[PDB]
Amino acid sequence: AVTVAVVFGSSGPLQTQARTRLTSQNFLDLPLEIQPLTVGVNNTNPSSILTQICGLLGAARVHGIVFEDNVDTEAVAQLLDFVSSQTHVPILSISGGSAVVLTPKEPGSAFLQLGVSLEQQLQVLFKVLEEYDWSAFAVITSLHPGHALFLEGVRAVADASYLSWRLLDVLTLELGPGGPRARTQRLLRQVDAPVLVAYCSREEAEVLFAEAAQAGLVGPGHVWLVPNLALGSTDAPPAAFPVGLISVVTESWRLSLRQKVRDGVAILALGAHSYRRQYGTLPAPAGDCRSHPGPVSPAREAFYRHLLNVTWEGRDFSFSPGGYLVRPTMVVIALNRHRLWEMVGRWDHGVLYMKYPVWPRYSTSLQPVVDSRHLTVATLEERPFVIVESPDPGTGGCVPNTVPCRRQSNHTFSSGDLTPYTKLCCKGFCIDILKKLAKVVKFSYDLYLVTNGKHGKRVRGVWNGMIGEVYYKRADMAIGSLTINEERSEIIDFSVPFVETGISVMVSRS
Amino acid sequence: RHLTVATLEERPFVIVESPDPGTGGCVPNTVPCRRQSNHTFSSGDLTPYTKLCCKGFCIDILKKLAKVVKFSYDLYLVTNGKHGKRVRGVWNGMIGEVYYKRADMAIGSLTINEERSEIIDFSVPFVETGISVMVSR
Amino acid sequence: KIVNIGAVLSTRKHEQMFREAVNQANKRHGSWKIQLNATSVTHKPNAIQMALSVCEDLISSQVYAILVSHPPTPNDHFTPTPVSYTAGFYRIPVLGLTTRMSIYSDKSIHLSFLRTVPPYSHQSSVWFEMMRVYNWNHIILLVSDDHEGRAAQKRLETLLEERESKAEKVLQFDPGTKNVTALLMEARELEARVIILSASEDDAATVYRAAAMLNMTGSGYVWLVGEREISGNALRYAPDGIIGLQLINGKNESAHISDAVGVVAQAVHELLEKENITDPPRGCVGNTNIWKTGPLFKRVLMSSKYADGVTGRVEFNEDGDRKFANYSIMNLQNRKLVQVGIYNGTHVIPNDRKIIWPGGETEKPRGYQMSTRLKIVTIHQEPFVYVKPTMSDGTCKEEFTVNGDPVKKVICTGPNDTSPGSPRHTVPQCCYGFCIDLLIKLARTMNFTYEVHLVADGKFGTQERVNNSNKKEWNGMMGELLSGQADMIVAPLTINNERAQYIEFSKPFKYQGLTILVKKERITGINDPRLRNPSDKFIYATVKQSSVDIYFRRQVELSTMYRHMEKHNYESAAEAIQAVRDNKLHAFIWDSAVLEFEASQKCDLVTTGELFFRSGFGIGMRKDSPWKQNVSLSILKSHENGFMEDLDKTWVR
Ligand SMILES: *[C@@H]1O[C@H](CO)[C@@H](O[C@@H]2O[C@H](CO)[C@@H](O[C@H]3O[C@H](CO)[C@@H](O)[C@H](O)[C@@H]3O)[C@H](O)[C@H]2NC(C)=O)[C@H](O)[C@H]1NC(C)=O
Ligand SMILES: *[C@@H]1O[C@H](CO)[C@@H](O[C@@H]2O[C@H](CO)[C@@H](O[C@H]3O[C@H](CO)[C@@H](O)[C@H](O)[C@@H]3O)[C@H](O)[C@H]2NC(C)=O)[C@H](O)[C@H]1NC(C)=O
Ligand SMILES: COC(=O)c1ccc([C@@H]2C(C(C)=O)=C(O)C(=O)N2CCc2c(C)[nH]c3ccccc23)cc1
Ligand SMILES: *[C@@H]1O[C@H](CO)[C@@H](O[C@@H]2O[C@H](CO)[C@@H](O)[C@H](O)[C@H]2NC(C)=O)[C@H](O)[C@H]1NC(C)=O
Ligand SMILES: *[C@@H]1O[C@H](CO)[C@@H](O[C@@H]2O[C@H](CO)[C@@H](O)[C@H](O)[C@H]2NC(C)=O)[C@H](O)[C@H]1NC(C)=O
Ligand SMILES: *[C@@H]1O[C@H](CO)[C@@H](O[C@@H]2O[C@H](CO)[C@@H](O)[C@H](O)[C@H]2NC(C)=O)[C@H](O)[C@H]1NC(C)=O
Ligand SMILES: *[C@@H]1O[C@H](CO)[C@@H](O[C@@H]2O[C@H](CO)[C@@H](O)[C@H](O)[C@H]2NC(C)=O)[C@H](O)[C@H]1NC(C)=O
Ligand SMILES: *[C@@H]1O[C@H](CO)[C@@H](O[C@@H]2O[C@H](CO)[C@@H](O)[C@H](O)[C@H]2NC(C)=O)[C@H](O)[C@H]1NC(C)=O
Ligand SMILES: *[C@@H]1O[C@H](CO)[C@@H](O)[C@H](O)[C@H]1NC(C)=O
Ligand SMILES: *[C@@H]1O[C@H](CO)[C@@H](O)[C@H](O)[C@H]1NC(C)=O
Ligand SMILES: *[C@@H]1O[C@H](CO)[C@@H](O)[C@H](O)[C@H]1NC(C)=O
Ligand SMILES: *[C@@H]1O[C@H](CO)[C@@H](O)[C@H](O)[C@H]1NC(C)=O
Ligand SMILES: *[C@@H]1O[C@H](CO)[C@@H](O)[C@H](O)[C@H]1NC(C)=O
Ligand SMILES: *[C@@H]1O[C@H](CO)[C@@H](O)[C@H](O)[C@H]1NC(C)=O
Ligand SMILES: *[C@@H]1O[C@H](CO)[C@@H](O)[C@H](O)[C@H]1NC(C)=O
Ligand SMILES: N[C@@H](CCC(=O)O)C(=O)O
Repeated sequence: AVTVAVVFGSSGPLQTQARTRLTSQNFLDLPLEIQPLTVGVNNTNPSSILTQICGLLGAARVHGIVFEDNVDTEAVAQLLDFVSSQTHVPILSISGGSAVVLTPKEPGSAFLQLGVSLEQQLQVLFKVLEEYDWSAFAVITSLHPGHALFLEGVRAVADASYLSWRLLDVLTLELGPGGPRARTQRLLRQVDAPVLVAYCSREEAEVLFAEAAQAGLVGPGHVWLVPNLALGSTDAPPAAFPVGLISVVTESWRLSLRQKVRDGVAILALGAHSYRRQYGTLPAPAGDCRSHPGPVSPAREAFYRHLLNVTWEGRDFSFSPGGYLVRPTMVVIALNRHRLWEMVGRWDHGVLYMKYPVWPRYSTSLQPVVDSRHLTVATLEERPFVIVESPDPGTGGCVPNTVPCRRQSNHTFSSGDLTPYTKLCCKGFCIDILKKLAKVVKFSYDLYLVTNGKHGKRVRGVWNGMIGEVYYKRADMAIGSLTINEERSEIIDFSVPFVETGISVMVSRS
Repeated sequence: RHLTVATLEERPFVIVESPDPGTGGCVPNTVPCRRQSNHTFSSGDLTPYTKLCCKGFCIDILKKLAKVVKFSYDLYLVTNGKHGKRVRGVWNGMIGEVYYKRADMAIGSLTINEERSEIIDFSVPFVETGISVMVSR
Repeated sequence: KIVNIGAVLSTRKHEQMFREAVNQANKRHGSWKIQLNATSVTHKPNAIQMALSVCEDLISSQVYAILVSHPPTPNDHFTPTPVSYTAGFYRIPVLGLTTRMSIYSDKSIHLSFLRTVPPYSHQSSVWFEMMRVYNWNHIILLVSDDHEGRAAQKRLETLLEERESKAEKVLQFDPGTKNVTALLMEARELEARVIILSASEDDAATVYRAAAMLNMTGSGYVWLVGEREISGNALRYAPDGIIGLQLINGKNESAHISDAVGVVAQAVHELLEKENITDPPRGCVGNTNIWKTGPLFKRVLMSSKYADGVTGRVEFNEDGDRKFANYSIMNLQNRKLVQVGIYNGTHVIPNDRKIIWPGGETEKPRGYQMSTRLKIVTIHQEPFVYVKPTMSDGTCKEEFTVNGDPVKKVICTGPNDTSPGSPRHTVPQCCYGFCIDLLIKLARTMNFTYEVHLVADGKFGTQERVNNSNKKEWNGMMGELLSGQADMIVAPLTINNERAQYIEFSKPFKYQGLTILVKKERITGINDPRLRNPSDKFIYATVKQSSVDIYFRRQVELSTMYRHMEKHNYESAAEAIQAVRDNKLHAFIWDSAVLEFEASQKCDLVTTGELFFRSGFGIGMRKDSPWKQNVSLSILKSHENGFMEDLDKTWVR
């Protein structure tokens, strides 16, 4: 019967405090039924935290501590780490604020944050970029403490990856209350990139997004990816956040506070169970705020070791030597049209699972129209000019210098009943021309093949093929072996001919 | 990041021209260069240094190197010797300029051999060459 | 407007010096109605009670900044941390006066922390300066595994990257562990003679005694250390002649107190001239918000040049560490720490006395000990390195040239035949040819003996990423040379950009290019329409993991040809040549010299097209090899007089 104490600080509604004392007889499922303790600090300041923890440790002999706090609190993690270093009690930080990973911990501490490192978030985000084939991106960082770690992480992840990443520019902006608003607008006016990866806190994120909207950096053709630091209180996002903003969180993001507390207490109880089963005795409780022993006892070091690797209800809570989570199930979320954070992708066992075959861009910032530098390009397969092939068996994706083209649904047989597309690799003369254009004119594109008709033909008044795709606004432009004639030019606008052609007759000489 | 480069005219590799007085400057693909002279032929302030324009194979190599390694440079020809020769223990030419710290580096029709490589550092040979005999038939 | 400052000091008399300094600052900077007040408390043993007293005594008042000193009793980072947390919650700047740990320079943990004395990591920078003064390039880095050692290693490596150099190797030993001799053994096997140590005093003593037992303190070795390793128990066991360094003031509490009060006073005056300064929280309890001015106060404090200090100019870098400090270089001569220089922030100037190096030498010792035994890896290439079985008695068959001169041969150790039929032992065989004669001349000229062996897997070398790997690694000869199995590559190794980043190349001993070999002359190089339009009818490939593979992989225009070649690449040059003669392979793309020799000697085959990748063969060595210059000079001399022409006539006509 281990004793586990739960500390609070999210405040909120007051009647929920009764729930806190109702936590006594509900852990009956876990082995070795736990003795819970409920204390809530309702101000969360260094003096209050120290006093509450001291009184806790001196009153009853507790085994572990579960701490939850508000999202926006910065320096609470350091205080908990210091307390664990002095009193040698294994703490567990759940919820937010104090679950932001504090990578260098005190040598004797047992903080054990229930969060994910910045490098792991960067790996998941770069996996998303690889999945959607976004090779060119620009990094925007604030002066927030830790931006150097962010830059080191993005460079490390980009270098240790297959695709030839094109980091267009890195600028260290300056956000904050009021501040020097100039020279950030000027810099945000020279950011030419289709994909932007930003690093900032919540308030700095709001300032940055207001500045970017003022600078025309939101809407279709711009994709923003941020780690969890920029988000705060996922339940209600600000009005400045653009739709389609992509972030990566842990699977417990949607869980309630009660479920998080249950998971943390379960981690402590399972660690105690494993330690008792392997040693034959319950772990010794923690000390006090009094004189600290100094050298770490072997019992405390062994209990910590058994507390690291714990699996519970399928999902594992293996903890790094640095105190954060290793190999957790990660959830890629994005802001939809309704301004709600919704799940888009999953990351289990190093394999991405995205729900969208092509990334939707339904932002409504088309007031300048020119802002949408993204194009939807239709095409077909003609052997010399457009060649399609199956993706590379090894790493999926596509072979170098080969644009990824998604065949237009399976509409050949799926009559508007199935969403997903089919990935293929497209190359050839027309595709090389399109790549050159992308670089010259500086636009982004979505290549997809045509399943209704081949090139274009008026069939009882309606057009099919690439001409039909362009005419009925399903595609911004169509490239391929599309001959210019008068009939087609009356309904669409052709470009300068880049390949001479005509009608020719072929015969067998033999 | 500013390198001082020494050179001299050799014809297939370094070609010097006078800029057109009508246009003032000189045509693109031709880097501005100067003579190796101080304020004694100036006779005041009429022309303190001869403003010429250099082009050729080695100048194209230098421009590519500047755009890749990302350095700035000027360019000045050599008037004391041509290529390098240890005269009574004193070096003249490009080897003399580089050895005596007057120029950061020297480019042109500069052959790599042991006597020069002892004194200064050489890059990788970017064009092969050697002793050859020419006869008329 | 009264401004209150706080301090945590040790002797309670340092509090009196603090009050005197604040009075001097309040008089020098016009008092008017600014009234810089000063309050102070003493350090407490229990850290939690120390933090609580920081809340109750200093944070309770309207403190603008807190100064923190270090008690005389050594406790390392334990003592200044609590303050840095409590003041860091509210973004109240805290200035450490004597703390040296590098953990306090990490602004993500200790948010509002500044210091008037640089951390131990900065001792790397002065070390770097010495490496420029005495031209030391090959160094060994012996850092402890604690965070301070990692910071020192990272700082030194970052400094070296700008110079674009590298440490020979880094040896991280666990703090407080005995018998690190095994690690030292590795340092003994390396060619570098310079050791740079970064560890605590007890670890320094352990390392010193272990190195003394292993004769690492003798002549030719150079030891570079910091102040932690030349004080206390470390100084007693320190070997004679080591070079350490000490900060000038360092432990002068009073000078740092005065300087910190001066900088704080200047910053406070500047801040009150800036308006919108709000007010400190006035109490930890109740207040749960940060001080709004805090970040602005810290920004003003960092951008300050107080050029009137007792300890010299007081300026801070991007993370609050004191920039441009003064160090004194100390040499252990006859068990006395004599001062033999001063590092004035940018240079080290020798002033008095004579440096006594660890072996008692009076002259600067070089940082390397180039060996005489050279392990040389080589490959089997037909005109350059013929490999033949040796006779039953274990010696090479005597053989004379067609001209009538003896053929020099060497005893190599190679893997007998391909892997399956091999008995998996390095059998001795006989190696001879162009490269072997070049190596013999080179060894005679440069005065070194050698032992020759063949490459284990018979590949020239390339970078490949095996699945589920954290990084790519070179294979073949390149991997053998980088890993340390070989000291020098004497083989037709092509010089290209990919290999040159990791490997030093000599001046080319043979200029050649790439060409195509065909049976019985109907291909116009790599511009031929059939080459750019692959089909099952026409098959062409090269040797796996060679320079040609690297060349074809790096070209986007040649990508389709690269795929077609990769689908049918061969294992070795001889196998591909035999396949071409056996009508199994249509075109073989390889080196100009080897292919031309094969076509000339074997007949029945012809080379087609012009050379499309002109390069040369060079002797490969490890980066920054001391004798790279000597090898290059010897090769240039051999080219100049007659030796390369003689070799060309003899071996590949
Ligand atoms: C820390 O450094 C301080 C200054 O660098 C130093 O204070 C100095 O103390 C010396 C004596 O130790 C004073 O010199 C006194 O005696 C000499 C010799 O007769 C006289 O010429 C002086 O007038 C004076 O009476 C200095 O005046 C004094 N300087 C200052 C500015 O304080 C501390 O002693 C050092 N603390 C250490 C080393 O622990
Ligand atoms: C590359 O070749 C260089 C020239 O042959 C050679 O420099 C020579 O090095 C030797 C040392 O082995 C010098 O000999 C002097 O030093 C030794 C030991 O200190 C003394 O015993 C001798 O009496 C003599 O004073 C030569 O003077 C020196 N030659 C020149 C011209 O400086 C390099 O060592 C070679 N590089 C290698 C081997 O890596
Ligand atoms: C989500 O979009 C992307 O990931 C992406 C990637 C590469 C490119 C093209 C390109 C090819 C082959 O398409 C290049 O080789 C290349 O260098 N590009 C950059 C064009 C571009 C610039 C310089 N700035 C931009 C600003 C907005 C949109 C595009 C650009 C365009 C878009
Ligand atoms: C969680 O990790 C601990 C620590 O390694 C494991 O405890 C070990 O258990 C094995 C028996 O299976 C013992 O031989 C080791 O001595 C134990 N280690 C220590 C440090 O005591 C524990 O088994 C792990 N839990 C699970 C479920 O695998
Ligand atoms: C000026 O500083 C002095 C300290 O020298 C402050 O006096 C202290 O006040 C606190 C709280 O009132 C007491 O606990 C201390 O005992 C006092 N110290 C001494 C030596 O008397 C004083 O409060 C400060 N004044 C202002 C306006 O901040
Ligand atoms: C510390 O390490 C050294 C080096 O590994 C140990 O010395 C070796 O010990 C092994 C026994 O395991 C024996 O082969 C010899 O006594 C030593 N061999 C060599 C090559 O040095 C030493 O035993 C370790 N422990 C100490 C010194 O207490
Ligand atoms: C390191 O020490 C030297 C003295 O050896 C300092 O140089 C003097 O500094 C004082 C202080 O301002 C000046 O008044 C002198 O004019 C300086 N003398 C010389 C010759 O420069 C030096 O300032 C110290 N380092 C730092 C960073 O202050
Ligand atoms: C070639 O190398 C050998 C051994 O490596 C040299 O022989 C000895 O080298 C040591 C090294 O200093 C000298 O102290 C000895 O005096 C040498 N032996 C003799 C008998 O002189 C040899 O001198 C080297 N040859 C050179 C440098 O020309
Ligand atoms: C809530 O905060 C107030 C401070 O206004 C404090 O007096 C009270 O004790 C706190 N409640 C609990 C349960 O600690
Ligand atoms: C098209 O794809 C869908 C999705 O896999 C599949 O169910 C359907 O059978 C396919 N139709 C074909 C191949 O005709
Ligand atoms: C200037 O150049 C002349 C050559 O015309 C030379 O004789 C003289 O020494 C030079 N004077 C300098 C470099 O001061
Ligand atoms: C160290 O030198 C001494 C000096 O005689 C020697 O006895 C000892 O064997 C040496 N240690 C080695 C070679 O490991
Ligand atoms: C100072 O504060 C006032 C009120 O808080 C504000 O109106 C004013 O703009 C501020 N001055 C600045 C930010 O320079
Ligand atoms: C080397 O391999 C050959 C096979 O061709 C074999 O005949 C010979 O005995 C081997 N040499 C050994 C095993 O020493
Ligand atoms: C990954 O590498 C291992 C190493 O042997 C191999 O067994 C496995 O099949 C590889 N997985 C692939 C190629 O998908
Ligand atoms: N470039 C040559 C000059 C002309 C020649 O010798 O061919 C040299 O190094 O001196």
